[PDB]
Amino acid sequence: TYKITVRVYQTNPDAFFHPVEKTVWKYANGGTWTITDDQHVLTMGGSGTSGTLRFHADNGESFTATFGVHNYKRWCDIVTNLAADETGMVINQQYYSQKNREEARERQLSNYQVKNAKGRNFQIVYTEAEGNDLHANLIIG
Amino acid sequence: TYKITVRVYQTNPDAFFHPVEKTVWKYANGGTWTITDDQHVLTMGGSGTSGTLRFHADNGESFTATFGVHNYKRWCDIVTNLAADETGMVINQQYYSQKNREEARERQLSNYQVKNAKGRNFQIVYTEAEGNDLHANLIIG
Ligand SMILES: CC(=O)N[C@@H]1[C@@H](O)[C@H](O)[C@@H](CO)O[C@@H]1O
Ligand SMILES: CC(=O)N[C@@H]1[C@@H](O)[C@H](O)[C@@H](CO)O[C@@H]1O
Repeated sequence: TYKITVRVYQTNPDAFFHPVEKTVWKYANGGTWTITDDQHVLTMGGSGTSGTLRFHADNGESFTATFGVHNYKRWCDIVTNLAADETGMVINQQYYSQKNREEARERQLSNYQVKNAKGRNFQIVYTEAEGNDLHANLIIG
Repeated sequence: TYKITVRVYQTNPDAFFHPVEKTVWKYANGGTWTITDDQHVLTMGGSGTSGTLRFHADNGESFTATFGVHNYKRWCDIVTNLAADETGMVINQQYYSQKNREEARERQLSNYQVKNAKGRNFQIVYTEAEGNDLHANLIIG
């Protein structure tokens, strides 16, 4: 089993994001998104799968944060500027079919940040980046 | 916009189900799964999409409950006895690719029930079953 426990930090009162979708990819016997003490917990059956959280703000901004384990190490990626047909389940699957997404996954990043077209920054940092009980902060700018 | 507000009723203390995944299909400008007063709310950009909730009990049982709108009329379906590679996002997409699932959607049911292999009943009943503001009970036996 691998577990990724995500704490969401919102740093910027000019918006408020909330989770609108939580998906689990089918490899490695799948897994679950649960909630413990306000943290999003992705539990997976082994290495090689992942799960996507999609967040939406009132003003129409949105992003996906995806977390998983590739070759026994954590990975993460953020996709923003989402098209109206890019739901979380679309994004999640693309990590196993679309080359640019596959490559992002295979980099096994413990830390990644990117901005949307409005200039808002989004960041994932694993504070526990080793072993089977992984912990990450999702930091919204 | 179409909205489907879902109330979950668990009636049998021999199990406890909890939501482990919530997906939104890409058609009709997608949508969101939000929470209001312990109710799961699927808000969709128009007719022709859906979203899936997957529930797991710690005794191993699981199922998906899918809710959507097809040619302006609500639909629903439940899939039980899930394989370990049948996550909610796999199931949700099957309503637009796998014949038996497409047919279930096309039925435009205001209510649907099915039992799993252990004999547990699962039912969806739309108590507000017309118009753009739809309300459904998900009743676990
Ligand atoms: C602005 C934006 O969302 N860029 C994303 C990038 O962060 C991500 O690594 C990628 C591959 O999945 O596709 C996009 O380039
Ligand atoms: C036991 C069980 O899950 N049966 C289902 C049924 O509920 C359903 O509507 C369908 C089409 O999606 O697939 C399966 O036949």
